[PDB]
Amino acid sequence: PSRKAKVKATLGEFDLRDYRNVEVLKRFLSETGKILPRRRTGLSAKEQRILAKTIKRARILGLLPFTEKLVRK
Amino acid sequence: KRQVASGRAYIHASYNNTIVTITDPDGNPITWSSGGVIGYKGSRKGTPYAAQLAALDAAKKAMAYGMQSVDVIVRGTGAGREQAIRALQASGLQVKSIVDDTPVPHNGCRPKKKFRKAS
Amino acid sequence: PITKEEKQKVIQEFARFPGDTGSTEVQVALLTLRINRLSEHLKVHKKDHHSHRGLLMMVGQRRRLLRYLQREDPERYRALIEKLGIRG
Amino acid sequence: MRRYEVNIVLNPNLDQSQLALEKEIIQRALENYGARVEKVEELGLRRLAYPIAKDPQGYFLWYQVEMPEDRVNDLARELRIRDNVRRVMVVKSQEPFLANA
RNA sequence: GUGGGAGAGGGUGGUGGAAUUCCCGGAGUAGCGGUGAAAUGCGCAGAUACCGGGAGGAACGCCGAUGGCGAAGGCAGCCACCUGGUCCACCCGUGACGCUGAGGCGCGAAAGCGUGGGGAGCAAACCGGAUUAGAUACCCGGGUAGUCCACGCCCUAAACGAUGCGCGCUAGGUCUCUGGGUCUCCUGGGGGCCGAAGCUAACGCGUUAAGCGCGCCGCCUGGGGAGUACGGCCGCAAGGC
Ligand SMILES: [K+]
Ligand SMILES: [K+]
Ligand SMILES: [K+]
Ligand SMILES: [K+]
Ligand SMILES: [K+]
Ligand SMILES: [K+]
Ligand SMILES: [K+]
Ligand SMILES: [Mg+2]
Ligand SMILES: [Mg+2]
Ligand SMILES: [Mg+2]
Ligand SMILES: [Mg+2]
Ligand SMILES: [Mg+2]
Ligand SMILES: [Mg+2]
Ligand SMILES: [Mg+2]
Ligand SMILES: [Mg+2]
Ligand SMILES: [Mg+2]
Ligand SMILES: [Mg+2]
Ligand SMILES: [Mg+2]
Ligand SMILES: [Mg+2]
Ligand SMILES: [Mg+2]
Ligand SMILES: [Mg+2]
Ligand SMILES: [Mg+2]
Ligand SMILES: [Mg+2]
Ligand SMILES: [Mg+2]
Ligand SMILES: [Mg+2]
Ligand SMILES: [Mg+2]
Ligand SMILES: [Mg+2]
Ligand SMILES: [Mg+2]
Ligand SMILES: [Mg+2]
Ligand SMILES: [Mg+2]
Ligand SMILES: [Mg+2]
Ligand SMILES: [Mg+2]
Ligand SMILES: [Mg+2]
Ligand SMILES: [Mg+2]
Ligand SMILES: [Mg+2]
Ligand SMILES: [Mg+2]
Ligand SMILES: [Mg+2]
Ligand SMILES: [Mg+2]
Ligand SMILES: [Mg+2]
Ligand SMILES: [Mg+2]
Ligand SMILES: [Mg+2]
Repeated sequence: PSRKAKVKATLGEFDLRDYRNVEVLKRFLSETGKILPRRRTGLSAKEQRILAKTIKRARILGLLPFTEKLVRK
Repeated sequence: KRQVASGRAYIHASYNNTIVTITDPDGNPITWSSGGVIGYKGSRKGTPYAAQLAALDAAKKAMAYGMQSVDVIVRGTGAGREQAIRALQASGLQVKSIVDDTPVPHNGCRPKKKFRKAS
Repeated sequence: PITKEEKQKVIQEFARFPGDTGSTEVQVALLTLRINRLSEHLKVHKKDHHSHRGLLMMVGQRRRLLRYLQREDPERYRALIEKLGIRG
Repeated sequence: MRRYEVNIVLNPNLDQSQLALEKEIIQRALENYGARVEKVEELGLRRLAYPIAKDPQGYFLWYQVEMPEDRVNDLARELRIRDNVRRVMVVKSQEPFLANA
């Protein structure tokens, strides 16, 4: 499960610490606004730990969703 | 007497019962149904079949208002959720979309003892 | 916090000779800096215990160093205390 | 002195007079609290992921500054005085941490 | 000492969204809820289901781990400030300044105590409904203390790795968190698993010893009587030692 393809593998060279950048960070969330696990994000321990902080920041700023409605169930 | 013809269908499903509320696009209720609305009384309200009957009832009462197509919003996880969706699809109402809105907190309130080992 | 300039200010003050960062004088002076600042931090934040342990440890260290000094060269010890304004 | 980043989210409904008034107040606050402005990026109106004060949009200002630490929080408090200011977030600035490089 | 690193370590202030309850309005009607099945309960003074607006308390989903930090208790939304410990590199300074530690002092989950505040959800006690031969319980509906904040007490625990602290010595393999380097690898600091020698009553332990050694502290001496009696110390009490 969660094996489909590698969120990190397809993406450019980006700053993991940038909360203002949205369009890149969007790819680290599921259909719901939940933060994808390492299985998906493909990141490393430190990378993931930083991503979490960043995403949460952008959430508070209102640039990223806390929660999203699941469609076609 | 309304003549809405475009609407939303809220399916609220628990293990004890199923309630279907059909409303206008602004969310204001038109008609509603449930396991208890139909003949069922006891635990049989939680039954998938009872859910079907409820959905169908709500759909008929809706088409009485000239309703045609709805957007389904599903809240709750329990038996007869998917059956209610099914009945709605087969009800003659065109189902445009189905969405799961089921409420979850982020460790908000202490659940009662039955629901514990969680928060 | 303790800025680099303050720390050099105190180190070059107590140094036995040019370039001495390690003498008992320098160590005890530095410890006294940290202890004082930590106590100042603990006058408010009375409920911060985990730092207070730190304070106990620092005081213990300073006391052992000073005991060593007074055992070795009582003159430099008297001088150190007269300087820093230790004891009480 | 330390380097921070000030995120300001304002009300998108404002016209030029009110917006520029908010800007003036913001920069007067920044100067009065002793912050020196290094770089500023104004993104402006952008669609929020969730409604803030019932508005689907918001106006975005960003100020990279250098200011005394002891006053930082106070500055933020001041920035939050006005009604037209929806959000204020001051972040200690950090060096970029990349991936796929 | 200098230059860097990781972290739910601690304290103060600020702030975010989800959910629950309650209040107000709209729309809407005959039930909702709950169980093994039910009933009590709530609902025509309009509930449940749905939309909008408001009030409040409490806890932080995903990330989240087999992970990290702390001396222990324990620590998890985000932001800033104050602050403890620790790791690495350089090989610069001091020159045995070390270890352990009876008493002492401090910290110490939960429950509990005192004064005041707060109180959404949960909920000892209690009140009801069921179940049973009986049900003083288990299941359901209510519900006070309490749970929350401040200040001051209380000192306990399966406070557990049921494994005192420090140093040296004795094959490796593998996974992992975090440093540094001549980066496939090498070299540090942690966390796991399998295992040399060896040890163990066995189970198992095995460079994170329960192996080989040295230093210092605490403790044990068949079961019940009994953590009782007596005395003392501490505590407002409960009670603790
Ligand atoms: K530090
Ligand atoms: K009492
Ligand atoms: K014990
Ligand atoms: K490296
Ligand atoms: K066993
Ligand atoms: K006694
Ligand atoms: K007494
Ligand atoms: Mg919502
Ligand atoms: Mg039922
Ligand atoms: Mg620093
Ligand atoms: Mg890298
Ligand atoms: Mg922390
Ligand atoms: Mg807080
Ligand atoms: Mg809310
Ligand atoms: Mg109402
Ligand atoms: Mg009537
Ligand atoms: Mg209230
Ligand atoms: Mg630190
Ligand atoms: Mg040397
Ligand atoms: Mg010499
Ligand atoms: Mg000791
Ligand atoms: Mg206690
Ligand atoms: Mg307590
Ligand atoms: Mg009390
Ligand atoms: Mg009280
Ligand atoms: Mg009162
Ligand atoms: Mg209750
Ligand atoms: Mg009960
Ligand atoms: Mg009582
Ligand atoms: Mg005992
Ligand atoms: Mg244990
Ligand atoms: Mg290791
Ligand atoms: Mg063997
Ligand atoms: Mg083994
Ligand atoms: Mg004993
Ligand atoms: Mg004895
Ligand atoms: Mg005996
Ligand atoms: Mg005997
Ligand atoms: Mg005994
Ligand atoms: Mg005993
Ligand atoms: Mg005992």
